[PDB]
Formats: sequence, structure tokens, C-alpha cells
Amino acid sequence: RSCLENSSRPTSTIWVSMLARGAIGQRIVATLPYIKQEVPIIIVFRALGFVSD
Amino acid sequence: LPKMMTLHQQCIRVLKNNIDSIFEVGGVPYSVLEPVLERCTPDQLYRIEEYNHVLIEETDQLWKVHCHRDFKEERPEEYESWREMYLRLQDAREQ
Amino acid sequence: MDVFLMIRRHKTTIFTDAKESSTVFELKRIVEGILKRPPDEQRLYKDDQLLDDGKTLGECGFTSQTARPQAPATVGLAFRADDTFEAL
Amino acid sequence: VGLVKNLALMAYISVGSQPSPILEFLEEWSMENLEEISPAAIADATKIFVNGCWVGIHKDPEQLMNTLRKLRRQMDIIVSEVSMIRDIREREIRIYTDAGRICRPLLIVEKQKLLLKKRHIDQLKEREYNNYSWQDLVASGVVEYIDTLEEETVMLAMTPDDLQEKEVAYCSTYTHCEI
Amino acid sequence: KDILCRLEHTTLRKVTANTAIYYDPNPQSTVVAEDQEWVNVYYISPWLLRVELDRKHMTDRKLTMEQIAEKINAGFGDDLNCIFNDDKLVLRIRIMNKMDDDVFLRCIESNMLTDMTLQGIEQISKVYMHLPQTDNKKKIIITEDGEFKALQEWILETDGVSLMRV
Amino acid sequence: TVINNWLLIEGHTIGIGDSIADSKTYQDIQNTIKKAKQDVIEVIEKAHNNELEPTPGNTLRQTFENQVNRILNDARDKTGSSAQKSLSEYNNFKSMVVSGAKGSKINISQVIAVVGQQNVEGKRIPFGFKHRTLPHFIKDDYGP
Amino acid sequence: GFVGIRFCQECNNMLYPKEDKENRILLYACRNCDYQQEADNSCIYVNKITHEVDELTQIIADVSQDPTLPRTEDHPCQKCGHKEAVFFQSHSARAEDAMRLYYVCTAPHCGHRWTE
Amino acid sequence: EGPDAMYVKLISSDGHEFIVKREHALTSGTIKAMLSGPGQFAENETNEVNFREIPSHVLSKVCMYFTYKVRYTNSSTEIPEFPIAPEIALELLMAANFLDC
Ligand SMILES: [Zn+2]
Ligand SMILES: [Zn+2]
Repeated sequence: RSCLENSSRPTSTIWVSMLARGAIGQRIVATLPYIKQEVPIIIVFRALGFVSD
Repeated sequence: LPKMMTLHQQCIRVLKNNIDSIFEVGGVPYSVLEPVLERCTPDQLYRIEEYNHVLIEETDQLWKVHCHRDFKEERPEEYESWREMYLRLQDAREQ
Repeated sequence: MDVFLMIRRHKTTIFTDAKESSTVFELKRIVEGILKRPPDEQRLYKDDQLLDDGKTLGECGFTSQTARPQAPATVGLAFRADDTFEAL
Repeated sequence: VGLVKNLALMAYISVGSQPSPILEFLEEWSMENLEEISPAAIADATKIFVNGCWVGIHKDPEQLMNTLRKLRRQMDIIVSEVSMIRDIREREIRIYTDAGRICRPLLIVEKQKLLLKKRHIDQLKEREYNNYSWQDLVASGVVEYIDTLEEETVMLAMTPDDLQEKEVAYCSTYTHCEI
Repeated sequence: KDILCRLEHTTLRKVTANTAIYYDPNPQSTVVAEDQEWVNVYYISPWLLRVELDRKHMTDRKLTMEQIAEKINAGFGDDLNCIFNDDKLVLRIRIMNKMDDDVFLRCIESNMLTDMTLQGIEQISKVYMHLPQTDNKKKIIITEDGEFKALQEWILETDGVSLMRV
Repeated sequence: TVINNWLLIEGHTIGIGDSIADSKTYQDIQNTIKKAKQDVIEVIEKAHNNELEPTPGNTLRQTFENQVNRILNDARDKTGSSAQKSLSEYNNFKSMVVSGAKGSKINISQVIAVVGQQNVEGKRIPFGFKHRTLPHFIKDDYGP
Repeated sequence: GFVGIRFCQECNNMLYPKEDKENRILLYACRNCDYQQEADNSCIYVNKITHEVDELTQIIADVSQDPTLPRTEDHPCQKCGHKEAVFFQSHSARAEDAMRLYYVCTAPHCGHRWTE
Repeated sequence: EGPDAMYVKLISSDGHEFIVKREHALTSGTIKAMLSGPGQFAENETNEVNFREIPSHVLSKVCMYFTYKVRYTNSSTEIPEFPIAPEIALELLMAANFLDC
């Protein structure tokens, strides 16, 4: 529940979750604020500016 | 304490509980005093060495056990015994 | 069990070992055996409680505590029964 | 039941502070920033969190926590209500300055001895003569405020009888004592 | 205990120590090289699934490796060949005859670990044997003399319900 | 009406003297508590040195918990039995218990001898800190 | 044994296992760029289902500085002979089946960790 | 002091010398090397053990410890400790030099 210090603003909550076993493997996804669907975490890292694995 | 102790062990365990009681060692060699000084902290070593100066050149290797515990990233330079290095870095860090 | 008394004559102290009941002049006998002390020279004083004219060790002054190997109980000695009582 | 709670008598809820003095002190007390480090140095170093912000890593976390506790105990750069937690197993140092942290004052214990001596008690017996107060006792490095996250790393003696204990004291590394 | 083993569900996961995936295009020269002798006794995709089973789980379930092998063969109908030996309990699985065979063997290994039954009934996870010391769950009988006699007999409990199969 | 008017003559009270046991009873209770704590420490040493055999149908931690709770329940039961055995015929806790009016032998046991094990959700007090029930204990302290 | 991630060099991405039937061997190929590399270890993937018997390698020596950990002087260090050592149970989710004690030497510059 | 050796006298340059059971001074390291010197059999029975520079109370504690340790080693008891005063331990530690124990 991320909230910027030195300011009075609402807290933005990010959920870095992992899918259950029941699926070839279990994957890590990210539920971002103001985003309707879950996003895979590697896509978020690439959109942050790091394309290489 | 379900332990048997000889005279060496009895004296050094009592003294290992009350290091702080030592003001002046008299004339004990360090080789006898080696256990109680290794379970000790550097301020007490400074107190002991500044009341019992004759021990100083004996205790320098002991200071290494303190130095690699308080200044683990460091090494002595040449013409630096461990006591004077520990005091120089200790006062430099406090300053 | 044990006994622990520093037989203390100023500058000469005798060591003993015995049990909780023994006649008190057998202490003088075991001093006599090695230190060549006649019973005149073996006027043992009191304890903190008065000494044992009944002549056993399980009588006044001696408890189960005074047989302490941790630290014994000490009292002065005079090696003359009636004439003089010499300290130092 | 259970949902509505009440404060304990010496519980104090922290009011908040700016992280800037602690951040500056960490910047020039040998902590390297996240921007200036290769990731290969993160594996063996201690991550440093200030109000939950990962700001850098430190190579010598024990002397860093000793220095931070010394600063807070004499009411230097770090103010008294700042919580500093060393997760030793997880190699993390978390510094919290924000509001809402509930804490309580505890007597500081160094080497099985209270730092509260008879001189402090004698000075406090004449509170309205010496002008010695509780805040002077905090500034003396005798008591300090520990919150719930820091209390999970302290070693509390219930009484000073736990300190003055013989060969098996059940613990020889008490850090604090209940008042 | 025999009935308890016949009732409790046993997947391959309960008895497997490890499963490893190898590139072994020549079974004549096994790359693992600890299985050279019995594979050469027996002797195909170049992909190998090596399954090592724990000793203790294969003993207390009273399972022998031939039963697991015929369970493989019944489960897949010779879509894939599984050889085995032990004297380390070693199975070696290949897939005889665009979704490369490594991910297909991935998938069938997931099927091994999850969706295969060695012995027991699927819905029953655990079976607790006990001998009851109270008359609530005993076998009361009427003797030849005519008294009600309580017989202490071993009874089982389950953690799932598959009543008709039981 | 008749019993309430005879009770004016007889009277019934409860006092602090009904909570006292004999000195011999207090010694027996302390001895039972000491022996049970020693037994719990011995089971802890057996589990720590990997000498504790799990029972069928349970894992090692739950067999340890069952053994420890068995020892402590035996302690509470024996101390309570000594507590009721100390009680005189004039004891008013005993009077209200054997009359069935109020209280039980567990209440007498808790007042006089041992309160007993505190349980949350059927287990012992959980490690709400990192492996500690309270910050006054050492980590991984499974003692009573 | 375990298998790790082998990385490409052209784009530093992940290499995926693949075979060549002309050489009939195993190679780790990058499928972002066109890089290929002959694979050293034949093991592509391994389960460790019952290979959690070890917990000593995850323990760090810094827990010798933990004041809330129990200390003993009846278990001397084997590597350096120091009399004092902290002991603790395993903190894993694999520790539900074991109350096994692990010991860490409290002497600085040693950090030796052992079991019973 | 008498040549029949179950009492041995020992002096520390102080007035207060001490005479102790040889059998309860048996745990000395140096009783095997300066009463059991270059030759036994009436070297021991002299019982002039003229040590130097030890205050009286110190070696009183040391030889009381001698009796203590002799009767508390190999006996039915093994637990108990020795309650020395903290300061005198220093000079008692020099006694730790002499007696090889
Ligand atoms: Zn590439
Ligand atoms: Zn070590």
C-alpha cells in the first residue's frame, strides 16, 4: 500500500502475486492501480526500461 | 555448574566474569592472562593497558581480534601495530 | 562427613580431616602425632560457641556447615593450658 | 470485542518526522545508493529501507546499527521516535519515521546492567528543583522508545532481577528492561 | 495396514524422490552413466525422463517398480516406453513418435506427478488406523452363553469420502 | 423457605482462607510443577537432538505438542488432585462444589494450585513475534 | 544436480534448450536473436521433491549477532574451537517435520555453522 | 613436617606458614617435581617447602583448595565451584603460576 511521504495523498496499492499450481508452471503477475487486468511482471519490468532478461 | 575446574580455570572464570575489577595486574605475564583478555572489549583493554603499561607490547595481536571485529574492511599499513591503528581509526570515526 | 577447621596459632596453622563426631582431644592426638605436641601444648580455644568439655565433635560450636570445603571456620590457639596464652 | 482497543499507560503513538536527516547521514556514512551499484553487490550486503523506501545497501550493518542507536540515544540527527529494525537473518535494515507507530519507553541494558543509575533517580527525586525531567532521562541515553517492529528484535528483561542473575540467567544478551 | 494401503490414495508424487530431464539420443551410451548396465541389458526420442524413487515410501506403501511400470503402460497405452531397474530406484521414460518433445515430456511429467494413481481411491487423502478402546465404535457380539461382548477390532478413518468404492 | 431460614443459623461464606492450602500441599504442588517442567525440558532435548520418534498419523511437531500437552495436563491434574485432597470439610469452595451449587474442581485447582496452560485456537500460545511468544523470551523457546 | 539459467551474449536474454540432429547433440539457443551455443550439461530440468534435507547453506553467520537467539557454551565450534555458539531451529516451511537444532559459532571471523 | 609423610609444611616468605595433608596436596603439579625431585624416598619427608612472595591468606586459599580439589575429584561429587574473592584472584593467579594447576 504505497503512499508518498511528506504529502497527504491516497495510498496506491500494487499486488505482485503468483498463480496457483492448478498450467505448465506458476507465474508471477502484477495488479497495478488503474489497470483492469493483471499484467505479467516481466512486461512491467520491460515497460520500466529493461528489455533484457 | 556441573563442571570441575582446576585453579587456572577457577581464577580465570571468576576474572572472566569481573574483568572490570582489574585495576593493576601486579606482575602477571600475559601468557597466564591470555584467556581473560580475549573475552574482553576494547575500552577495557585501553583501561588495562593505561594502568599496566608493561603489557602493551604483548597485547597487540589481541587487538587484531578487535580490529577485524570493528574495522573488518581494513588492514594495517607498515609501521602500524594493531593498538595504534585501532585508536587512530576509532578516534577518526568518532571525529 | 568432613570437618574443616584451620587450627590457627598465630603464624602456624594445622590442617585436619575428620568426621562429624570425634572426641575433641583426638584432635590434640593427631596434632601430637606429627607436631610432637603434649596435651598441655594443645589448649584448643572455644568456637564462636563455647568449647566441648564433653569431648566430642558433635557438640557445641560445630554444625554441619562448619565442615565446609568452600571456606572453613577458624579460631586462635594457645599452646599452654594454664600458664600463658601466647599470641604471635 | 477485540475490535475496539485502548492504549496502555506508557504507550505513545509516533507523530511523524522527515526522513531527510537520516537519509543524508546514511549517504555519507558509507551507504552506497541503489543508482550507483551493480546488482552483484546486493547479494552479500544489507538492504537499507527508510520509511519503506529501499535507498541503498551497506557492507557493515552491525556498526551501522550501533551508530544509529548511539545517535538516537543522545537525541542527535535521529529523533527519539524513529524506529530502526535490523532483520539480521534477511539482511535488511528498516528505518521508520512515519506517524502512527505505537511505541513505549524501555530502559536500556548494556552488558547485563541498567544504564539507569542512582544518580538519575536522585536527580529525578527533585524534579522541580534540578529541572531534571523525563526528557533529560531520554537525552541521557537511559530510556528509549521501542515500537512493535523494533520490539521483535529486542531482548527484554522483565525486571532487573533478570539482569542480576547467576550462571544460568536464561539469557546473557538482554538489550532492554521493562520499567 | 494392507487395507489402509489399498484405500489411501498414492500418486507418483508420494513415492518419487526426484525427476530429471536429460538429452540422451544414444541409450547405448547413457549420459547419466549410472544406468548404463541395465539399459544396455534392455538394448526412440532423444529426450529422457529419469525418475528416482525414495526407498522408504516405496517400501511402506508395499509398491514394486513393476506395478508402477504397468501403471504407466495402462495409463498411456504404449504412447511412450518406460524401462526400469534397481538393485536407487530408477525409471527411464521416452516418447516414441511445433510443440517440441521437451515441453510434451514436461507435460507428461506433470501428469506423472499429479494425475496418476498407483494404489488406493482418489478422493481419500489420508487413512487413520486405530484400535478403539471405547464401546462406541466396537463390534458388539452375542456369545454362545448369551452375553454382549465387546470385541476390539481395528477400524479406519478417512479424510475424504468415497463411500461406494470403500 | 425452610433451608433459607436454617441458613440464618448456620451461615455460609467464602473467604481467603478457603483459598489457602497446607504447607505440605504447597510443597507437593511445587514439586509436581518442577518435575513436569523437567519432563518438558527432557522432551525438548529429545526433539532437539532428533531422538523424538513421531507417532502414527502425526508429524514431529504435533507429536512434540501432544507429548508436552500430555505432561502439562498431567501436571495440572496432579496439582489439582493434591489441592482437593488438602481441603478440609469446613472448606467453602469444597462445600459449594460438592453441593453442586457453584464452581467445579477445576476452579478449586486454579484458585489453590495451578491455573494451567493457556490455549488459543486449541494450541499453546502462538509465536506472534519472530519465533517468540513475547520479547522477554529467547527464540524457539518451547518450554512451559 | 540443479540446472541454472544460461544467458545469451548478443542480447543477454534467456537461452532455451534445443537439439541438433545433424550433430545429434544438445544446444542452448537464444530465440530473440539468432545466437546458439553448445550445451555443457545434458540435464535440462530436475525435480527436487525430497532434496530439502539440507538447511545449513541458507543460514548466514550474521545471526551470531542476534541477541534474541539462545546461546550455549556446551557446543564448541569444530572449525575454530570457540566455546560459545548460538542455536536455533530451522525457519523454513520444511521445518514442520523437524525441530532439529542448527548451531552457529559466535566468534567473529569464523561464522562456522553445523548441526547437533 | 614430621618425616612420616601425611603432614607437609610449606612457607611463602610470610610468618603464617601452612602444613597440609600430602595426600590432599597430591593434585599439585610441582609436588611431582620439587618434592619428587631428582630422587624420591626421603626427599619428600623433609617438608621444608620454602616458596617466596605469596601473602598468607592467598596460599591459605590455595592449599584449602588443594584439600577441596583432592576430595572433590574422583569422589561422588563433581559439581561444586571455588569462591575466591575478586581482587586476591590476581595474586592467587600468580599461585596459578607456581603449582602447575
Ligand atoms: Zn540473444
Ligand atoms: Zn568457530
